Amino acid sequence: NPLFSPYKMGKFNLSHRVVLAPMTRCRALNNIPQAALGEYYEQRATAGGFLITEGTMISPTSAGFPHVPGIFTKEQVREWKKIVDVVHAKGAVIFCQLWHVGRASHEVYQPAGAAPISSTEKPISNRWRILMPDGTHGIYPKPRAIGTYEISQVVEDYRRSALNAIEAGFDGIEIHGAHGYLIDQFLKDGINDRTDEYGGSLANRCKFITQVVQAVVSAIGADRVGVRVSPAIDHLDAMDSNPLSLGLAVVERLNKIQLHSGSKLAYLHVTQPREEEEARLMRTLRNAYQGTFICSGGYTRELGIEAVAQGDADLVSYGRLFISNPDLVMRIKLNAPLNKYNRKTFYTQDPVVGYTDYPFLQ
Ligand SMILES: Cc1cc2nc3c(=O)[nH]c(=O)nc-3n(C[C@H](O)[C@H](O)[C@H](O)COP(=O)(O)O)c2cc1C
Repeated sequence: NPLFSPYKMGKFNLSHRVVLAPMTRCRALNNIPQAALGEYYEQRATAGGFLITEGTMISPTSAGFPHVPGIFTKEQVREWKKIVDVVHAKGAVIFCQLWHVGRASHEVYQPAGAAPISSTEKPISNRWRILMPDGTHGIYPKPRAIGTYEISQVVEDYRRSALNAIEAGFDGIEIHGAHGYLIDQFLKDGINDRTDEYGGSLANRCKFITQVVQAVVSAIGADRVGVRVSPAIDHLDAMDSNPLSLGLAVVERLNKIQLHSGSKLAYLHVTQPREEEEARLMRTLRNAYQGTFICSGGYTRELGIEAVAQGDADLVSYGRLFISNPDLVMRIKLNAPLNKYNRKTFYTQDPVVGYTDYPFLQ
């Protein structure tokens, strides 16, 4: 089984290729990590296994979901440390995903009911709806288009949160630059309509992600930074006219950051729009990137084995199957049946129901 051949992810010696994909679960009440997160991540921790946390707030303006954790406060750092400890107690490697939603928010999630921030003043269309704190679905508002100074301050929020994650004991961080959120709102020419140095050309559209990644690299070292992108996923009206060139332009700047800093990133992480043409886009981005590649999106045990065996990826991250199967790594090793996941409790607040009560194998 190629999923269980060991892999050297830079400085981290992983024992298998099964990764916990980052998943927002909304149990971090009041943006503070709760003990429930500790039990949840510990249930899925394995010796030499790689975990990525739910999207974590870098700022008071970075949320678009309820009860999502942050790492911009000393209290959040203090509470994240107890979770990192129980995870490292089982020998797992864990990264904190740094998440800013951009325009994918609502006044209910913003301090003083302010408008969310974005590259543009264009809102998400009402084809998409935002989960409200009360379980209803609300309307995405008009965002505020920020100047270049405010762009540099957001880069600083990424930089400070990366240092906070290291203080909490995380082995590294993942930059969430996918799924139509803040960074992707700069990348995709379907969203980025700016006429300054952050809009227009493909080079200008990649400036924001380059500056974010360079800032966390120089802060904690390239070998502790992962980067997640999704060029071909139109989530939240996040289309690009040339998804492959967009992905290749992004990949090239990661390669240059590695050459500049003289060190390789932890990995590049790409979700795919889960047909053969979409598989070719992943392999094209894989072949272009000088380092570790993590593939994600609709993967199974068989597709994951097939990805690693054919060189399509070095690591495979699983989302929904990891919700319902805490011992997904053990089940996949034994080729044991997988349990179904409850969609209704993906984003609920209960610290147990649909979060930690999925049973292990008999
Ligand atoms: C409930 C849920 C929450 C998710 N939260 C995040 C997130 O916070 N950040 C992120 O980059 N991806 C997030 N994802 C996407 C996953 O990281 C991953 O791309 C996806 O689950 C892979 O598809 P799979 O379920 O077939 O494994 C989430 C997915 C689900 C189902």
